[PDB]
Amino acid sequence: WPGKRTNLPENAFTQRMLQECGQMAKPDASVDLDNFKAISEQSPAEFGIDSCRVKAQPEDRSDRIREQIASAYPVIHERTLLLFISFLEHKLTFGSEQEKAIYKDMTVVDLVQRLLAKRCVWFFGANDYYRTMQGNIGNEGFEAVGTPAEKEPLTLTSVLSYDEIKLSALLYVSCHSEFINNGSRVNGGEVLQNKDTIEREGVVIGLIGARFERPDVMEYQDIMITKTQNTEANGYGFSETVTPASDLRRIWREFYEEPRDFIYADTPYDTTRFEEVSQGIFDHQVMRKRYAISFDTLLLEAQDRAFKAGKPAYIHVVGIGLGVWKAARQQERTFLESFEGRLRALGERLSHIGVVHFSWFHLACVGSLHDGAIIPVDKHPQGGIRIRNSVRNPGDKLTEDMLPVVTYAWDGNALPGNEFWANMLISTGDPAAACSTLISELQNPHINVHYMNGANLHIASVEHGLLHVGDYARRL
Ligand SMILES: Nc1ncnc2c1ncn2[C@@H]1O[C@H](COP(=O)(O)OP(=O)(O)OC[C@H]2O[C@H](O)[C@H](O)[C@@H]2O)[C@@H](O)[C@H]1O
Ligand SMILES: [Cl-]
Ligand SMILES: [Cl-]
Ligand code: NI
Repeated sequence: WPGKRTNLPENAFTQRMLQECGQMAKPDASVDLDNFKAISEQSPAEFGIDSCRVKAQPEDRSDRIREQIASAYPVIHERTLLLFISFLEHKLTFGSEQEKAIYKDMTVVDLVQRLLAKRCVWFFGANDYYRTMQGNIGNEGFEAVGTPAEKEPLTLTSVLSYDEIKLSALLYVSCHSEFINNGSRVNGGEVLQNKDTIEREGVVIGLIGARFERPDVMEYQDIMITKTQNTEANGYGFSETVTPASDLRRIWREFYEEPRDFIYADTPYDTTRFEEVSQGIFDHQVMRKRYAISFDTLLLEAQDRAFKAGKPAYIHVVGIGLGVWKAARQQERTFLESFEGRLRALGERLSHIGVVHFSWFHLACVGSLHDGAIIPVDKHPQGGIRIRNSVRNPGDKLTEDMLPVVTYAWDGNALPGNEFWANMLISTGDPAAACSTLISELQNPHINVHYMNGANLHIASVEHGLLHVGDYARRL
């Protein structure tokens, strides 16, 4: 899961949304480096350091940096695209007055631009410490966004709803970028005397794990089963009138192609699927599917980048969701089970994946994934995908001639780097990635405005590969 075949909904609203996608053209605005740097100096959030910025890079790197800037895009799974459409339909029918008025004329591309542009600058912790684009700082209050009890400064026109942030956890960012240092957790933006020990550049991908810190929102709604959340009143377990909550459960269940969700007392006694945790029950079957969406996007993206680079990809894989967001003891095993599954399902498509390197994992071996293993790939020019499992720094120099594809653990409601923008330069993987690359500008929708935008959305499709959304919709 997911399957290779996607089903096209026949209803007029979906057909119209796809028609509009099929009218989009790829942006091709010439990159003006001086214009970029000026935009960056006027960005609505302050940089604690400049060493990870375009302006601090050598002049002899300007040509490549211009290409890196134009190489950036947001990217979602083809199934995520259909989910976004179904979300718009659901909110236009069941949303509040506040929600209905902002989604009224919104296209798919517009919703994606909103998820990029209206996310907070930072947003971290179980109690939602935040800075909005308008500079307001506080804790909590996002549960009320987009409801008739919403209030300044957390209103739908300014910030995202938790229902939207849950969507945004499926929206990833990718670009080529200079590497400043080896990108260790504690790099803190340090500059090196020379880059003899590191790769000079590569692909950097912001992926987002599942978040369970905050009850009754995000992936907790789908994967966590608790006594207070999983009730008939909240739309679970479904001669009953449809409610907004129950309809929203249905579109997420249909996204995961699950035939039911659960009332707490109705959950089967089955430890191959369910794990008891402090909050209640953790459903590793739906967790595997949520991972599979992220991993499909990553692998199809890495394949496309590597094919255009003319060399195999070396993927630095991090445990998204397994750090400060770790929520179950078997979760890392579900992670690796899911990843092996997608490597095998995608099969011959991954001709240009060379090494998958799991960095900072506690399990040495899950299924066939252990250090030195090779997953065979039909017609792969090197016979298969090499697996590694050991700590490395993402920017370390490669002994093979391969394209480094560096993942970092991001956040659905924060700019790349997240607490980086609160001047916490050493914390989690997120500020470490911002400090050691150019993504704090190149993946920033308020700085890389011509390429990090909804109109440049790309789609990862099992059948059609990685395509700009216009090309993808036209092939449907
Ligand atoms: N010193 C280390 N060096 C490298 N990897 C490490 C280290 N310590 C832990 N890991 C592993 O690093 C991996 C990633 O752990 P995390 O960075 O917490 O990510 P998440 O997805 O759980 O939390 C994301 C949120 O935290 C940020 O604020 C974001 O913006 C979000 O708000 C795990 O395998 C860890 O075991
Ligand atoms: Cl500096
Ligand atoms: Cl050098
Ligand atoms: Ni083996």
